[PDB]
Amino acid sequence: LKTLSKFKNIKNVYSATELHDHLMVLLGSRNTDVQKLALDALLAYKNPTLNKYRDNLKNLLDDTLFKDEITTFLTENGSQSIKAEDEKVVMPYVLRIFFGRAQVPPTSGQKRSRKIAVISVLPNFKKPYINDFLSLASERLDYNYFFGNSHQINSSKATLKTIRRMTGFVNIVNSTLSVLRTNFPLHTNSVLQPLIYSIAMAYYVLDT
Amino acid sequence: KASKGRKLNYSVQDPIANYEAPITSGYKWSDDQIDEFFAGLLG
Amino acid sequence: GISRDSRHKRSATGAKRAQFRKKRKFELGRQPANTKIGAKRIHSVRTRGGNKKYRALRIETGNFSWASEGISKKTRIAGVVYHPSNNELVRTNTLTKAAIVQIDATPFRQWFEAHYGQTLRAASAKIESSVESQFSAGRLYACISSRPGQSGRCDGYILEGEELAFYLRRL
Amino acid sequence: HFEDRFDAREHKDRSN
Amino acid sequence: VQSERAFQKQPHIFNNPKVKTSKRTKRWYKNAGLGFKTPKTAIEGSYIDKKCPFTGLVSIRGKILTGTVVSTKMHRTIVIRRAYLHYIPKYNRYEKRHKNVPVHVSPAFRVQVGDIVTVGQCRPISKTVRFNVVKVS
Amino acid sequence: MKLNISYPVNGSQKTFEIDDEHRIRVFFDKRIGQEVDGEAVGDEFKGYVFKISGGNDKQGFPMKQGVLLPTRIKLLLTKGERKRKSVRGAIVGPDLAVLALVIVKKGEQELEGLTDTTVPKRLGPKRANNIRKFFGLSKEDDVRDFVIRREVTKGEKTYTKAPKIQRLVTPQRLQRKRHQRALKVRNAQAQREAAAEYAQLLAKRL
Amino acid sequence: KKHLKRLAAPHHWLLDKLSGCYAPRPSAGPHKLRESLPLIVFLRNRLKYALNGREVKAILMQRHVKVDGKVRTDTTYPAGFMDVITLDATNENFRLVYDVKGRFAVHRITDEEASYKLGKVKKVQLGKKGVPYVVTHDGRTIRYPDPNIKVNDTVKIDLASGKITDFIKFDAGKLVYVTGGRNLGRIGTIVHKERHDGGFDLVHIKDSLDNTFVTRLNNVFVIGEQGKPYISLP
Amino acid sequence: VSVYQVSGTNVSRSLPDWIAKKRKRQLKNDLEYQNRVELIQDFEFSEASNKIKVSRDGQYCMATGTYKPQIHVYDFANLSLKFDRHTDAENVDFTILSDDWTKSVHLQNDRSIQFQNKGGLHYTTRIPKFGRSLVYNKVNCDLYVGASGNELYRLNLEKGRFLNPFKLDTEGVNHVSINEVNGLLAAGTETNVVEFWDPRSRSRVSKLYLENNIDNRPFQVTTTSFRNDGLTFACGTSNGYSYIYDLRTSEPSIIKDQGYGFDIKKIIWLDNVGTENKIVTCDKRIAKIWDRLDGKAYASMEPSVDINDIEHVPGTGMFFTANESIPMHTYYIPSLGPSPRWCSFLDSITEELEEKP
RNA sequence: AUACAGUGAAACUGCGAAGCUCAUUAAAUCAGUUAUCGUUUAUUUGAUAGUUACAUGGUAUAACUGUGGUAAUUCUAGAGCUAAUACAUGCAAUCUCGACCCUUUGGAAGAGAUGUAUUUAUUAGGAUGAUUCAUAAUAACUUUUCGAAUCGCAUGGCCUUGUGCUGGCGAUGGUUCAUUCAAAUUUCUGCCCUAUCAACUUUCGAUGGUAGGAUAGUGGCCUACCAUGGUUUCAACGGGUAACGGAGAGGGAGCCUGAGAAACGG
Repeated sequence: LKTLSKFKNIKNVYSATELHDHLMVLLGSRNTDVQKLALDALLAYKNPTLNKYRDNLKNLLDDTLFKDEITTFLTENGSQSIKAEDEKVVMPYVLRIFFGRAQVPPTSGQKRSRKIAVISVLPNFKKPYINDFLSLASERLDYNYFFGNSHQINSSKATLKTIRRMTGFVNIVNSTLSVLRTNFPLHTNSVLQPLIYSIAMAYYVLDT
Repeated sequence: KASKGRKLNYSVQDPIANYEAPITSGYKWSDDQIDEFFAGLLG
Repeated sequence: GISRDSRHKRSATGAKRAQFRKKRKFELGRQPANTKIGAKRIHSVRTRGGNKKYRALRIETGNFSWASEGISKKTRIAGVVYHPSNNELVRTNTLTKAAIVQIDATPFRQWFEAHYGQTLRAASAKIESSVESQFSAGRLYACISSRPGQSGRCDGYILEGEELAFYLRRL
Repeated sequence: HFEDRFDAREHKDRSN
Repeated sequence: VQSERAFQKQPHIFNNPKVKTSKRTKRWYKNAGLGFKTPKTAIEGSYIDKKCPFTGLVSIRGKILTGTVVSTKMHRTIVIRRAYLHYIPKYNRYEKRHKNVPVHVSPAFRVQVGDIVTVGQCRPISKTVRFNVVKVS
Repeated sequence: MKLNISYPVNGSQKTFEIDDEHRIRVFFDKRIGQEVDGEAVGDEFKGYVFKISGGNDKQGFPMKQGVLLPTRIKLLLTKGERKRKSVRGAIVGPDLAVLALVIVKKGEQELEGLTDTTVPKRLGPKRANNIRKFFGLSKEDDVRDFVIRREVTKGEKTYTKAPKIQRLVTPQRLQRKRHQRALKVRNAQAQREAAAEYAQLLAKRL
Repeated sequence: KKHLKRLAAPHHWLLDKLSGCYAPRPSAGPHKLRESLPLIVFLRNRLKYALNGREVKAILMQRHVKVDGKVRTDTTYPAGFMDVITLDATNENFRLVYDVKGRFAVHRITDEEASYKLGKVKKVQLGKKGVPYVVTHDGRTIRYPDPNIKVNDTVKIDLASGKITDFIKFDAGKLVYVTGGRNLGRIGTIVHKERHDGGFDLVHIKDSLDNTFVTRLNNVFVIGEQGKPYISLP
Repeated sequence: VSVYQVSGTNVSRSLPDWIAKKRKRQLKNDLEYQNRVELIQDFEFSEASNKIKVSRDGQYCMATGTYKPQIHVYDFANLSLKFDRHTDAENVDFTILSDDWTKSVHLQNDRSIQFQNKGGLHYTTRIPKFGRSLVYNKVNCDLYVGASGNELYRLNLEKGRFLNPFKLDTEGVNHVSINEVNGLLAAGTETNVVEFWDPRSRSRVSKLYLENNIDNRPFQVTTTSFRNDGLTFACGTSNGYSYIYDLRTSEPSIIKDQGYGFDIKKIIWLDNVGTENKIVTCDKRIAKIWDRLDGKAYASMEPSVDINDIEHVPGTGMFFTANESIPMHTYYIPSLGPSPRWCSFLDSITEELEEKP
């Protein structure tokens, strides 16, 4: 992935859009290094709005400057904050990066504070993009078939790996609910039906 | 009030006596030629 | 050069004492650390023993507590508005304990809206009128209760009630 | 004020 | 009470404006011990004094002395006078002497010039003050 | 004047004295780290590129980086304690007794004393992962069989010496970790027991 | 300072003044310097088992001496009041007690007596995680104490496990050992405790001969009930 | 125009310097670290710098620090810190009276004037009220100290005596300056007035009331500067507006808005450099070089860190700028003038320099 | 001893480096004592931390090899190596309320709960005479600390024969508390003549209050405002003395280490 950054023009590669979509995911990867290489390749795509805020996105990917960067970069009405015209292009790249930090396990006191900071910047964000965080959390959860059918659980989906994924999802929602509380945006697709979907597994699992 | 130097003292402080010597040359412009600008300073 | 020894002072009777001995290191003093608003700048000071102290030379951030609702948030420090000891520290925007400063209302306002679902249940949402006016302005009066020059922190709390009214009268 | 301090001279024999 | 540039308050004592249970501000007080009754004007008072033996952050420990008030002109402190008869062996006779002691007095006590005050040792309040008035008579 | 040229790929180095002043002139006014063409130096050095690394003057005081002067200055340096010592500037000039050069790239002709000769590494890897990197060993492969050995002959006696592998996984380390974990568990067990008897004593008293 | 003159040594070791130029300085340990008995003086100038400090050092490296059930190899280890010195190679157990003269007297004891010691409770307080504990006169921190134990009480400690088997409250009629003042080493029953708050509390003690004396509370060590001491007395 | 930053931090404004020092150990392999050249050794304060001045000889420079409050003196000949001397309190302003660095005056923030000689601190005096500016009068050798109160303090070094103090109509003196040709003293008030005084006698000459039609907000005179011609006079306001006045007429000839609305911390007249008609007006974030006659901006110098003080080495293109950063910043504008003799071969490495626009 | 294994120069780490000569000073030296709930504290002693891993990197170099400059030093530059208790990084449990009262030790559905260090705010509050003391909880903060990638000796108990699981005695480290070694302030007392020494002190704080700065810390120790105070004919202040009856390391200024120094070190 460090070669893909070195491509002189990543745009004119055979499959740039699909590559961008996979780079889109690797930016959301838990491992902060994978995000760095992913962001570097995402920037081989020349885009002026990304170029303006280049240093800030690194300050986020860097662990030491992560806390200071959030208070300056993502605080609403901040002098250095993103301009309204550039929110649509930049703040998507914001979405995965903090998603990756939330994925980082809270195994240390520093990491626990890092997780809290990741959820505490949600109120700065306007509601449609807060839903986008909740959608990203629920994307891994495969729930369409459950509600598509007569609310029946597939045996293949019932696995230890799958339960871990709902556990991560529900924990993120609980932290978001603690922060946003009444201002929390509630949507059927993004949060409610994955939430109900997770509970159906726990009942299907605990019996089966 | 005199304590802490909050009031002014005009007495002789020895250490700074003769810390320098005046420059006898003076200002570049001449004494009378200085006087006249100040009278006309700012109209 | 700074010493806290009492030998240099005059006796209770008013006699001028002679210098008993030269200044010692167990009786030393250091200078004030004039903390001022700006990008965070802190210096470590090795004190006697294995103990160490933080020196806040510059700081623009602080963890301030709304005690009424019992929360604490990290917020920017706008500037010093009033200090009871000396007004020069106010003019120079020097940060010290008991100094009255101006702190951003954004995190407190967001927390209030999220908890109570009301722009800044209803009975609990009611708070003092003066602090409502402060949020409407967008900037809160706060008192620094932490000590920047020893701990390196400028934590504090929002003024409220009698203390708030007293300081508004002083302002 | 009572000092309450042991004194060696009092205990030691002074017969000589 | 609020006659100073700073706001006078008892540290770590919080009165919650929202709750507003009681009109009176919450007041912290302690008994200094030694059978010294804490006066009610301190319990139900409104003064703020960090050096008060009943409401301040000062503890009475050590020698407990008695004296006669000779000066009460300065703020929250007084000067008392203690007299004794010193023995001179060379002529085997006593001579009177006296010593003047500055003592802190809390506003909970009202002291004039001439009364008898019992005072307690405490940490150094100022350059010369190390006592605190704890009983007036 | 003299040139100490080093070829780091071979690790070789050699000294070359010039009598003619044109060569010394062609390096005049350059700076440490700047590159010079070998053809201007001479036909033997044709095609070579030389990076300036430093040097010493007629008085022996060395060249230092960061000082952009042609003359000496007394600069406050370190060997916490700082001493002011004379150091010669970083710009090549006629006052330099010896210049050190590094061969960045090789020319058409081969130098007799640098390119044609080699010097081996003095020591080999000692840490286990360093050995794995040196031999590209897979995780299953054991470093023990690939430890580099040096032969030593004293008189008629001969024997091989190998370094002590550091950070090698051994049964002792596993035993020691297990012992520490068991000690922690046992301490917690003793503590919960003590708390239990204290609770029972309080129940008896109450 | 690191050197102690023999004449400048406090009084209680019974050391002759003219033996040498210097005396052993007690090292840091459970007891204060001015009421401690370093193992060198106990082994050489009281028991005479050793003739010189080097012989004492050989004895301690042999690990034959145990203080409170633990082997000590420091020559100047500060043994003190209510310390058990066990010598297994020769089968002796000794308890260190002041005599009426005020010197430490070498008192032989049984193995059951050796197995335990008595400690005056100097402080009782709650530690971290809300764990109560007690600090005794020898600096021993014992956790989860019996709630009734308070300051000035005496706790009977088992050396092997370092736990509290029993305790004695400080009250009138209790048997008491004096550890300071002129009455050091005297034994008697409490009569009345006179309290000065903010000052040194005073205790009146009556001996078996009906003689009465007053001593500061800091020099008071409860050792048992009248006629039933918990330790063998000299 | 090309502006070069010879020395100073080259990181993003958000990134603090102390982190770069942590990155220093990691980056040592990078070739750029070896190639970077420092002009003066230890030309840095542990946290920040307050003010910078050069000796008249041009052999020597002096600076002050935040912690430990120290007075560095740098020798240009050997490109090193001559020495570091610690002071009891943070320093507000200082002056160098002696041609060399030997003798200096420092107004500290604890209301103290400290005289420092070659050997060390000579003597300390306390003025009645806190001081904000300090200047020497060379003909009379009287030290004139602005004060928070209306009266302006005096200290005559010759007699060594504190003489009678000026009484000013308005309270608060921000900056005081003297004209070498005329000797006129201009005092920069808190209110929108600049007080002009006669040095020889004890008499007021006139008031100038600054007026700005663009903004109705109150503004304070932050700095005052005299040109060597003896006629033109420059004023800095708290609103970021610099006024150039011909002293003979009341009206302002040119008004320049720096655009950021910060206080003007200094004004330096660029006569010696050549093309006499240029001026620097220094704000917290930018010091702009522009022509006194046309008002056109010539060069703009925007550091990554806030500026506290700026200074121009006479006869050269060096600008020394006291900042909040660990490394103090040095700037070079080749077009304005030649590099100093001591930066003799700085011209050689111009292509290697950062080349900020 | 096919990783090495004994001894072991050099080098990197760890610990410790804390007599003389001048001057002279009246209870400001010193001696006794009290308090530190106002304090730092190496070390000793005892307690105290369940919250890629069959073991990470050079992001590393010394010693060492080799090339040279210099009149020259515990003067030097270039090139090439290799290690850590040096330097950075870092990882499927327990306890409660407990229905079913199923069996009446007992199991047990489910509901729950679960580091430490700094700072701030708030709530509750066994110890002492006395506390805002101990301790616990909540909400946040931190250039968020710490929570064994270390070493020697021995090779036991098991079996699920894999070198599979499970292990004995020590050393070196680490958080907090207490203890000890000290230190710093600190209460009261302590034999010269003295008025031919009667006022002294605010004389760049003198007496006290409030707030801040410094400080292991209290404290005019320092700083901003405020009141004119404080000792004294009961001898303040000053003077003399058989008051040998405390200072520096060529001279003044500034700084660095350490638990402890303004160091006989730099």
